[PDB]
Amino acid sequence: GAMAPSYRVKRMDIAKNDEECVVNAANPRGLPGDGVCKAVYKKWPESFKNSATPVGTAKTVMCGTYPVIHAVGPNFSNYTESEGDRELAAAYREVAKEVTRLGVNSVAIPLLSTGVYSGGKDRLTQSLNHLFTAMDSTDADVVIYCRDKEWEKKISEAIQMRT
Ligand SMILES: [Cl-]
Ligand SMILES: [Cl-]
Ligand SMILES: [Cl-]
Repeated sequence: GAMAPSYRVKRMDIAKNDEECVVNAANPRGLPGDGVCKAVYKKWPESFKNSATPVGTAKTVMCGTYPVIHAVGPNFSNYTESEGDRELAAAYREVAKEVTRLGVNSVAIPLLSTGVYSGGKDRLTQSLNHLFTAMDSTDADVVIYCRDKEWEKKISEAIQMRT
């Protein structure tokens, strides 16, 4: 584990992360997709062999020895708010189990269900709160990746408030 487990946020492409493993914001079918998923496909295409997995789950596939944890958040266009909330919390719990199993000291993670699966709603606080609920009991250094300047400030504020 990390000597003093922390949370940090960076505004940049997660395909350029400096962590021991990455979480992909995957679709259930293991397709190249869009947004984070397409960037992950371009950087680690080998990790998409048999990566299909249901909503609310995570499946890790190695690219060389680098682990890519495919985490499938719900598409809020299809789920109700209550069911989508439950599946989003479940996807993050599965990410925590995989990060623990892998023995890594750091992980790069995006906010699941905040892009094209958001159903057109701002889900920063909802998604980040489920990320903290799952990851708080792990000892890996967590680095959250985002692309928007206002989101970077809000995520940074949420991390700092708890310290
Ligand atoms: Cl970048
Ligand atoms: Cl998304
Ligand atoms: Cl963002």
